[PDB]
Amino acid sequence: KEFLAKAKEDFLKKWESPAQNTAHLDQFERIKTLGTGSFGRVMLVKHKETGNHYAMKILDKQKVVKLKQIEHTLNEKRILQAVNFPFLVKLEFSFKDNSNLYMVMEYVPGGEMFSHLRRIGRFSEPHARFYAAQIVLTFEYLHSLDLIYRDLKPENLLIDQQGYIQVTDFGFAKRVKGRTWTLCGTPEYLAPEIILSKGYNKAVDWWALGVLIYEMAAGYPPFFADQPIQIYEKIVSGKVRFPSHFSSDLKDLLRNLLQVDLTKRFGNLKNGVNDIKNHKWFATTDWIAIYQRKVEAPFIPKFKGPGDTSNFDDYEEEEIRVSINEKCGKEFSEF
Amino acid sequence: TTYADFIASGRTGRRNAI
Ligand SMILES: CC(=O)c1ccc(O)c(C)c1
Repeated sequence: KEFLAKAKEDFLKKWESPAQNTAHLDQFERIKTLGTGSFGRVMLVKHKETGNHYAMKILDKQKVVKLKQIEHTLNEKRILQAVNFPFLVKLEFSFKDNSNLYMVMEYVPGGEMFSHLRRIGRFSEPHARFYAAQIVLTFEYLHSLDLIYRDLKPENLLIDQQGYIQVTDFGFAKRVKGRTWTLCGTPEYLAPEIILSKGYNKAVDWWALGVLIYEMAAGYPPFFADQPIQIYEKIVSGKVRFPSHFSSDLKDLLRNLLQVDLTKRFGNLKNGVNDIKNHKWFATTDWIAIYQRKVEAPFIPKFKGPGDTSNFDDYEEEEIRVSINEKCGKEFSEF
Repeated sequence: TTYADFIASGRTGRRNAI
């Protein structure tokens, strides 16, 4: 029954005695920027002593403070070092220096789901169900450890060499029993309760699964507009439109996931996630073979070699400068 | 079409979290 039992015992031990300071910058060769954002970037690096390639996330401590993301940042690394699941990107090392925080993760060369979805336009329902299944298993794992993920989007899902998903960016992930209130996430993916400040729980993640699945199958999100305020008005308004190519089952799933009514939103009711797992739209899914990676991927990325980055966009390179004075040392003490 | 509206919208690139 509860595979989660074992799971949780291993997580809790890592959670209370988290790994710290397990490498240093000079052990890595910087190769290229794979992505960028708010408090820092993600770089392809090469581990000098093994020749392994990694993805190194760099956060400027001063910028993290300025954006009021200190706690979120400590959350991110504490949780990511403690979890373990086939569709969750692995944290190999972490450390910090005078200026930055570093999280050295598994390199996933297939690029972002985002890139292939926009390029291809939309996915086939079976294709989208393959990915979705992976997220349904990941969310039941995460929620079983009392974690909210809070940042689901194709931009955050990487495609591996086998065509399976790896979830990245735990910048908003949080271990919380009960409910929480932070306004965070991505406008297209927010649940009604977040926008309305009602206080919320892991149900927000199940809505987000509703947005993802829709976006994947249709090629655009269920709620979009040129500015975020308009997007909130749409989400809050209780109304969704579906492409005529959506199959009946899929509309029914989505109607239950993009459920403004917490008491009726799927994954949030008495039967939990089995309400999702048992749905007819997932009728042809072997949940077990999906976990064991025994299903055949719809799509397998092309990479002309190791450390090859054609599946990622090009970003302007910037130098990693390290100050001679320690910055915000007390704020990031436990990192 | 909704797809055409999307594509012409200012949100088809990577979306920043809030
Ligand atoms: C963006 C991010 O967090 C990330 C994590 C792991 C990885 O392998 C790649 C390519 C990116």
